[PDB]
Amino acid sequence: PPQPRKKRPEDFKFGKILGEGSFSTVVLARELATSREYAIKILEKRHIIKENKVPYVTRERDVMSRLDHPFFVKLYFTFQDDEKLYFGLSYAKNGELLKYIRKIGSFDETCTRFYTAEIVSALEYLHGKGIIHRDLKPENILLNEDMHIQITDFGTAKVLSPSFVGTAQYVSPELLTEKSACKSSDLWALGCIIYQLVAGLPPFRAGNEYLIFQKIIKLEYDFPEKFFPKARDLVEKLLVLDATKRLGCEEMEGYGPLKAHPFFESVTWENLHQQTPPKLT
Ligand SMILES: CSc1nn(C(N)=O)c(N)c1C(N)=O
Repeated sequence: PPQPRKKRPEDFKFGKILGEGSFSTVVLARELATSREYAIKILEKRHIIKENKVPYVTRERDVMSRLDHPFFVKLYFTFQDDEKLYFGLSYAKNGELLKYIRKIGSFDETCTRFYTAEIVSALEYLHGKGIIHRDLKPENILLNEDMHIQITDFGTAKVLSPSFVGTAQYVSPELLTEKSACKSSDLWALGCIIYQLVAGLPPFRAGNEYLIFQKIIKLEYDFPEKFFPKARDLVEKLLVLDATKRLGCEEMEGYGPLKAHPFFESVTWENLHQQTPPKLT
């Protein structure tokens, strides 16, 4: 069937900048005819070419096209002028999850269990499609108007068929040891995020990047006594140095055992995005 007439920059009232990346700038714009708000990611063609990012941008547009799930940023359209590329993304009014971590300090058991499960569910879908986020962090986990998660940042993402290092704090050991990236690299990033939800801070913390990596490879981190145990036991089954021994991966017979964990005992996995999120303290 045909498509709706190609959108141009002139069809938008561009507002505040929402975020600034190395290669792009996300701006809040209002579609004039429909009065809808999108998060337009604006990338400069010369700059992408100069910095050899054409596969990065191509991959990003392609992955975002095959994603169709309530926990993921939707790509509504793409257009371009002489200089720039425009990507029409779904707009999350409540911003980063990190914002809410910094705000309330640390999450309670009900809240940690809710957003953790949402993240687990999102990762089950993504991986089900054979895609690795490769940079999953509280900075990439956005919060929409209705307080449900919306994962973004797919430039870094890898689509498997049968190279890159993410944010230091969430980097998996195999990336530092064998330069390797797998579905399980996202399951390490998840364990990190859960520890951040319960403790207020990520598990591997040090002066510079080099020191962080040393802790990661040495598995050097510790749980505060206050940490919920079932939450500790789950983090323990994810921050495993052997990648094939992480809860949620193919070698550990998939996502079933992960969802089956005692920390998700009271979770209705079935309709999470329809569920009313727990008030953040
Ligand atoms: C972190 S700013 C941002 N990035 N983004 C991407 N990359 O899709 C969005 N949809 C937003 C937003 N505020 O809605």
